[PDB]
Amino acid sequence: SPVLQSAYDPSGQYLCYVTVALDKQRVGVQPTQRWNENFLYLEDSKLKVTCLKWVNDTVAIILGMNNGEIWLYSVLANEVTYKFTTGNSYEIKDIDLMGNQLWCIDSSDAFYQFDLLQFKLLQHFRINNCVQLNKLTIVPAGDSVAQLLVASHSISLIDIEEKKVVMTFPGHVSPVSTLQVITNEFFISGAEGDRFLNVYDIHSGMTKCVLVAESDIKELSHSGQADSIAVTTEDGSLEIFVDPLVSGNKSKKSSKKIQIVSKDGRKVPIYNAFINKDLLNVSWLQNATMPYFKNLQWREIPNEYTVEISLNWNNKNKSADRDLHGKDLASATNYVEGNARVTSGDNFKHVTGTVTVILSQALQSNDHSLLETVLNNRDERVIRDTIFRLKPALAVILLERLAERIARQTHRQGPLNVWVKWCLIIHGGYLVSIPNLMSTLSSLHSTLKRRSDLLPRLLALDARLDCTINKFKTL
Amino acid sequence: QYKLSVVSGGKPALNNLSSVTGNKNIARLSQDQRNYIIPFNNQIKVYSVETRQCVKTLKFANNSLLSGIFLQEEENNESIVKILLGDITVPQQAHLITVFTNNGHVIVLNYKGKLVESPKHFKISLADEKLANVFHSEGNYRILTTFKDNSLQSYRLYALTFDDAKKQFEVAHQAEWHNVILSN
Amino acid sequence: VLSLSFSHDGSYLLSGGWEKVMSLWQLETNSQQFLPRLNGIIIDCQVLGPQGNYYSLILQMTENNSNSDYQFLLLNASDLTSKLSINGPLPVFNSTIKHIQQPISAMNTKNSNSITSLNHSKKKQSRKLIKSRRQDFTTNVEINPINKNLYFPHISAVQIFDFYKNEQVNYQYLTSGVNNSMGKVRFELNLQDPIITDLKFTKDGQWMITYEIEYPPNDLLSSKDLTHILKFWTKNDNETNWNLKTKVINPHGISVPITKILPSPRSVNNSQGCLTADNNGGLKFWSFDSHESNWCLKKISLPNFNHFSNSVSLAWSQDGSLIFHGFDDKLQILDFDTFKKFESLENTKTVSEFTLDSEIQTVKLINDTNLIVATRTTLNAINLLRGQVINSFDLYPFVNGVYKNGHMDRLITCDERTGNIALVINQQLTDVPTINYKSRIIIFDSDLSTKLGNFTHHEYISWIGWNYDTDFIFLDIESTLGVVGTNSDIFAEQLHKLND
Amino acid sequence: KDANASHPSHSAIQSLSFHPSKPLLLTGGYDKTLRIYHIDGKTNHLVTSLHLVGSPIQTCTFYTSLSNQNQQNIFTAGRRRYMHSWDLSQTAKIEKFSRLYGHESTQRSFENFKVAHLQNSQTNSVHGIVLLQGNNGWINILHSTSGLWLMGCKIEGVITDFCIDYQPISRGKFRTILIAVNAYGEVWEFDLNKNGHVIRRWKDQGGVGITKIQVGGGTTTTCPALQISKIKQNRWLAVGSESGFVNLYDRNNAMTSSTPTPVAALDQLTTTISNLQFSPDGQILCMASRAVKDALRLVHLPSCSVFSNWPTSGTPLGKVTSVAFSPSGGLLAVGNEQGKVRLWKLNHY
Amino acid sequence: STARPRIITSKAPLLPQQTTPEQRYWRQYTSAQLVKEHNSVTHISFNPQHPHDFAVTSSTRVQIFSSRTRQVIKTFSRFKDVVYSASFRSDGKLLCAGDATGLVSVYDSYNPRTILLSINASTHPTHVTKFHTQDNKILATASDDRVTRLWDISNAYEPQLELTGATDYVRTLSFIPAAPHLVATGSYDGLIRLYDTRSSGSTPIYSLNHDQPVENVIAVSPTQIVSCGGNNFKVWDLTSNKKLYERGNFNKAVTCLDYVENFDSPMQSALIASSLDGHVKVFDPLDNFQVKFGWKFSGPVLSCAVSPSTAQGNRHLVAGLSSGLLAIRTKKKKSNNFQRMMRGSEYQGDQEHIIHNDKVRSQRRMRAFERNINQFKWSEALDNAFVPGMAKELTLTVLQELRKRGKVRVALYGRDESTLEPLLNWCLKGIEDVRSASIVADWVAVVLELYGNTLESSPVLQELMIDLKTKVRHEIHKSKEAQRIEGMLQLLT
RNA sequence: UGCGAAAGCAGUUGAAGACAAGUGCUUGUCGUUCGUUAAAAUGGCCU
Repeated sequence: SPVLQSAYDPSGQYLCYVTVALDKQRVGVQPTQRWNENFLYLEDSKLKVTCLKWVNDTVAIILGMNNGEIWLYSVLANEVTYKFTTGNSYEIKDIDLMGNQLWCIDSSDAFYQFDLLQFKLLQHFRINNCVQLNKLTIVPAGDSVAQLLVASHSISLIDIEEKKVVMTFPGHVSPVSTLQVITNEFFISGAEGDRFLNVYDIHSGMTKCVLVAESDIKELSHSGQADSIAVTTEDGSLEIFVDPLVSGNKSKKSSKKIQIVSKDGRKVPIYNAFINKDLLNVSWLQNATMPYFKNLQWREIPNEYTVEISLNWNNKNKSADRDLHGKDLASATNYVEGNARVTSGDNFKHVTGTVTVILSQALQSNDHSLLETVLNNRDERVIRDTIFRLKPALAVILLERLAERIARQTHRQGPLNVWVKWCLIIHGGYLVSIPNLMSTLSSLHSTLKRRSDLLPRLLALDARLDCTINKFKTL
Repeated sequence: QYKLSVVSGGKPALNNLSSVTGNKNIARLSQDQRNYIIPFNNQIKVYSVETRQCVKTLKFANNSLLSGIFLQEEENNESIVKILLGDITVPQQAHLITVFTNNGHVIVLNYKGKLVESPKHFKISLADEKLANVFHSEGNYRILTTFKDNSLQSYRLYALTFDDAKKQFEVAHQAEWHNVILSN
Repeated sequence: VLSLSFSHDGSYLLSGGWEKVMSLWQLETNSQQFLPRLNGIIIDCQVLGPQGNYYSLILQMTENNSNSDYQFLLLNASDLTSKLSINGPLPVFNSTIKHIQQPISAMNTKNSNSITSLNHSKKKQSRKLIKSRRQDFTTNVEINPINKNLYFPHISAVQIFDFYKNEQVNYQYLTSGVNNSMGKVRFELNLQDPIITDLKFTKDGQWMITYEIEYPPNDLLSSKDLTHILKFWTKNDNETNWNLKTKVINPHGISVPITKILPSPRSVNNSQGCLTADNNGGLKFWSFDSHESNWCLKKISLPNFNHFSNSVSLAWSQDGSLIFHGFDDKLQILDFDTFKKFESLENTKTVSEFTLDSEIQTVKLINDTNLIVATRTTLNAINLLRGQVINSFDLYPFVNGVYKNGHMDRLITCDERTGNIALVINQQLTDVPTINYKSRIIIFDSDLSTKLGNFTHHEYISWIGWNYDTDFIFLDIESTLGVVGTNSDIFAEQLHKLND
Repeated sequence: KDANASHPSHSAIQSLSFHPSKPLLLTGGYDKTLRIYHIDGKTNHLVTSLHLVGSPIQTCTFYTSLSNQNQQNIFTAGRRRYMHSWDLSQTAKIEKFSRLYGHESTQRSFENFKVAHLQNSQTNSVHGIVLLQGNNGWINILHSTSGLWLMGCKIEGVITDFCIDYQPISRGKFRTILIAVNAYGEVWEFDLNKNGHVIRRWKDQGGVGITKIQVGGGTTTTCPALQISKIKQNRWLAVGSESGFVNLYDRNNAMTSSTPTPVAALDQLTTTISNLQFSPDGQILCMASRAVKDALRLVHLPSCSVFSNWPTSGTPLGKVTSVAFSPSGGLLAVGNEQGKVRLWKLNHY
Repeated sequence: STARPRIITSKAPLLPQQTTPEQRYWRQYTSAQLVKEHNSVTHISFNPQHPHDFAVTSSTRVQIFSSRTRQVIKTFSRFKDVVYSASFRSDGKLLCAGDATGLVSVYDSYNPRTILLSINASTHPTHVTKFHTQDNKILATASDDRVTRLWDISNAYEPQLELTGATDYVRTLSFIPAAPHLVATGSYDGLIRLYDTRSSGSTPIYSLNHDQPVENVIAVSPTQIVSCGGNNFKVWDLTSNKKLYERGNFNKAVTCLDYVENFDSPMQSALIASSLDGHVKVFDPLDNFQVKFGWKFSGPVLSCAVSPSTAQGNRHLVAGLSSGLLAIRTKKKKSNNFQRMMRGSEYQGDQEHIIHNDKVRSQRRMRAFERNINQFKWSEALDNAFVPGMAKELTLTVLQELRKRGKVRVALYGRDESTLEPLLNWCLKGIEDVRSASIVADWVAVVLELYGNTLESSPVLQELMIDLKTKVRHEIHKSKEAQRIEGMLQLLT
């Protein structure tokens, strides 16, 4: 993780996170309920934030600092309003506050009570048997802050006004990470590197329950009357135990489990959820440090939820003004023609020594070699007697082949013209019989209509050629 | 039952009834260079520059005052001469606009808000002649007015300011030219 | 030169001609880098950022000699790319609207003005529209029905334009001309690009068919003959570039104007066919050869009428049985299966040949039941249950020579469930007509007897069509599309807003 | 921990860059792919990648404008005829300066460039300029928000490198100077404020084949300014040859005398100097060579003496292809041919 | 802005008989070579499995030709009298060959020296010897003994099952794709006989009449069989037992037949039929057997085959010709330091957050006339249009759109006799043709209306204009008569 | 210019004013007004 520390404020609208940047730590606050470049850089590279706490009359947050100091920072003006000091120089292991009394466990194993409004180091002690210390919580004893809990690897409760340790519950093997007072009587410890949370009673001083988590625990937030516990599991997952304080019934598993995942399946790691009555507010780091949040409602979430985010993993860069491709949206397009079918408006499709035996063979088959040689024969008496000896249906197909040949070779038009003319002359009657004459003889119709369209320009140009030839021919 | 109404408007109506001056554009980019204001023939649209869409329309048909000003259909000739961004009656409260039409009306409007039915409208009197241009450095504002007694017009140059009262506009004569063929 | 404008430091100058390039001269070495093609002459250019980020420039679309077609441009400066292009609906009216002139050029051609000609021609237009009563400003508009996008055929190019978003969405060139390859300047300005005269959509939505006539440049051997072209275009409903699928040269043979086009009703080939109707009287019927993949003739009808009439209108029975083909002073009803007229075997005066008083401007059918004809003098309504005329109405009061032939077809259409719409146009005067205008719409029921609506418009109306959501849209002079139809929160505001 | 560690490059690192205000790093190679890493010490993560298709990279520059302090750009360039300009949350705003105006015959490739501010002087408005090498002596200067051509300066011979150095004049006034090294050694110093006019020229003593000139000690294209009051004139000048030598001049005395003596002449490396960076406060010169493995040396200035105990024998360096120095935290970031950048902290800062 | 429009080359409306698509592909099949043979070849059989080889019989000689080298490979020549049918197995391993003495031999193809299993059929000749396709080990042979047999090639002492009921000279048999147990047979008396073989087989399951003597039968589906004999052929739908189609557009009798499916073609399926006249004509059962293409090999033709659907190489079409001729038509198909220095170039952006290509993609190059009309030099556009080897379409294109720009006089001012003359030669050809007569009329009209006096002065332009005069008169004649025939035809309608 | 078809058939080119040139005189021009249906300056298209 890149975020060294975090904390929600109460009422879950502003997350304070502290993170490093070219090795000078900076704190920074964000909204979460629907930006902030109002960071706070530390100056030296040798003081680090060691504890965070919010306090509710600006909103201010308290930075227990590795120097041996306690900074109080108003969030609005980026101003460290006041730096209380301990008298000494040791990293402030813990900070807590309730009302106006700030307590800090110093790494001289020592307890300091400061007064906020008075801005003054009130009291200053150490007690026996609290050998090293790591975490602290002052109890809700009403308004009076007596008899607070401090924990090394093993929890201990101490009474202030006589500064004597009153009780002691079996702690953990590792040092405690999380330690919170969950009810009037119950409090949870939970130890770093352990997947376990112990739920103790204060008065009877024995374990009420143990809550396990499917992986190691990293953070913890808890709802109103201990109705809900949302534990941030360091694999990057979020377990909520629903109502852990009622009744095989010592080790409770986790009820619901929430993961977060991008579209293409990549896991994304949650850190530091926040919960309240029916409203869970998770977090994750979207780009390399920037945090993104989400609300959701867990009473009606299903049991194992993989909430999804769209994360622009490999997308293709579209520009707004540019098109899908290269063109830009103030361009007219262009007349592209390509492979359209281009056609006229007269396309009436879809609406005694003869040779007649060779001709009729070729026409019943399609022998272009043989039609070739018979059309090569040229003299007109042969032509007329041949077409007369031909059967008439085959002469219709003769017209078809003849027309195709004229249109593709308009230099043949003479001899093929006498062929088509004599054919028409002889076998006219059958053509009168046939009903859809045009829809058969499109090709002849098309060729002849084209040249007949063409005529008058040729005539006008002939006149103009005659003009110039006469002009320089007379002189 | 059957309803006739206007839905789509068209033309942008370039500053043509000038027919003289060489800077025909009226439409003006914002100060924060993020949105473009186009004066259409029957509305004003606000285009976001970087997303190339229309993020707001300002319809004279919907506003009762604006239809009374512009769309009195017997005389369309109330026609926008200039748009200015920051509001004139107040020094730097923003997102407002002051609109100057052909016959000395200034309208104070908004965008990125809601056009509540109270535009701050003021009228420049003193003008038997016609507004031609309004343009400014800081503070002191200048007015050109087309004017007449060759079939060519005359230009008159005025100095303009405010604070006299909320509807009062100081105008003082500064210059004049008689028959202008071109001006830029 | 139409625009000159400096940069801020005064070392670059932007220049602005008819020649549609935009030229940047750098002044220290008189060097330059233009912007070759732009859709129209640039009437103003300007440098608008602090540091010269954007150049805005107003450009005229000067092809259309009937309006004033501006387009606003805002060019991103680094890239020379259009960060904004702003535009209105651009129809082409019949001839010029109220006191709108043309820009200034070197010569006076049919596209611009010389100087002399500018002053004189402004006088001429003002006088003409005061005096002569003949005037019409009627335009063609189609609606792509699946998209409900208004297709305005500008000359030689369509402008696809929806009206809900008012955002002009495409501008497509639909004829090989000199459309972009150049900028015309002088005698080049005296040239002419082929005109999209008609455009129609099959009811399917996937096919448009268009008719556009080709002009030859003057003073040639062949400066006389136009060449008319039909074209069949397609698209998928996702894509926006209409593709050309069949170009037909010379429908009905040489030099004959396809002056009425009808898309087919869905029954005949799932609405994939069309009628093309000439001015001599001829008919043709094209549809989609589907074993091939293109369009063809299927049915013809060539009557040699020696005579010409530029007013033909037609309509198709919804079952596809028959075709009303109204022609000059005439209406013939045709059997679809034959392209021959339907014979009265009853002989009970259910004849196929109705002769009417004036020319025929419009023939429609509200259902299978009523046929409706607009004639140059009168509006007639006939019912085809029993062959009797039902109603008539007087229009020769308002329609004298006010429109050319067929533009009443584009004024009046019919909704295909309920009723019918008619449109009347007046100009105002005190003591000789002025240039003001005012129209009135009237909605009639299918009986063509009861007036379901009588509304007024304060400026001239140019075209009506029925948007397929059972309403009507109408265009205008002033280009508007009108519709006819039925601790915690105090803390919040601060973070949201946040020498020596 | 290695800055690339999280997303390993596919070609050699060609040009690194630290952002002048935030804690970012930028890397690019012939891989065609900008990568912006958020820099911690422990973890170094990806803020963003971008793969510009078909186009290489051989120079990347972050660029924060000096008046606006929001116009933050990245400029990238390879052996092509164009420059890309990426501006700075889900999709990218990238232009490409493509067209030089009257005259591109003087440059047909955009791969060698720098960016630097400039003042108008008739109004006190400061804009980018982009400086590009060219064909025979030509340096072409473009305005940087709108790609226009400003001015072009020809040095004789052939160019081989060029730096920028700024001079202050009054509050609201600076003056930028362009220094161009011929590969025979003759330095020309144009100034840009009035149109590019030769302030002076002096010869590098010695210097048969020069690659790389760089100034330092003040404000540069490698540690730039953030408001006009902070522009400081550079105290040192260094010139690095392709034999291996590096001459080192003081700016006070070299400007005064106009054919000066190098204060110190370093020869430690043996192959062709291909990087010269000064530290942002100007006390370390790191002179490095692209050409054989482990050729970074860090020089303490003013005493001009090579630091003797780092880099050692085991310093994992490889063929050093690019180097950067961090603006504030005192970090050094080196990138080689395998494509891995490694990152050190000079602990004094 | 806009990219510049390319010039639309002038496509005039289509004339009849246009280059059909199918014709494109089948006319690709070209590069024919001939091989003389000893005697009239009979049967050809492409190896099915790795389809690169084909067998072709002869007189007493079965040859294996190759495919990628189109030469001989191997020769089987141990046969006493002339050998009649040769066919590879399904899997490709074995070749079976039946000869006229009445014995068949099946032996390992590409291994001409292992006469691996010789089955003696009837003492009458066995014209047809085929391997079963669906199974791999039953050799279905025929005979001229009017009785065909299904031998099992494991034990060849007795026909495992027999099919009889012939009338005269069985010389064709076949199997069916989806059915394993149906055998179709074709004799010389019409009468395809369809046998089950799960019953006694002595009687056909049903017969299909074919009045004239059939000579080939091909299963072309699980449901259609094509029967090929006499002048035409006929395709039978088999479940409904009725003939669908019948196509007969040959001259003499058809001889052989082949059907091939799913090769890379616009035609999904093709059926090539061969008809003893040179004519090998190729048809298709998705356009209802309408003739698509045809070759005319010289002599009469006995067999044809195209290389199979899994050719993966250069495909072939062979036809074997009754005077001993094969005609084959075949359609073909640094330093390591340096790289580690410059190793990015082939990345193509796989694991990156955003990917941005905006490179322009290269058009094809512009010709010289398009360059001159891009850059407005009209005079050199026209001179660079009249080129010796330049497409008639292209000259018509530049003349067209130069006229469309409306710069004919402008493109023509500078000229003299020698700058004119090649235009006149082309105008000769242009008026000669019909698509261009309009446009060349425009151009020669202005040459006259502009350059008459120069035309007086020089003598050679007189030569051209006299000759163009006679040409254009003769063109009056050709549209003249062509209008008269429109009169002719209009009377007959 | 009106009618009309793509044809074509009908119809139209007026004064004033001022200025310029040549030399009161000859012609012209027009960022002028009434009155009818009323060619030019060596200069051409980005990557």
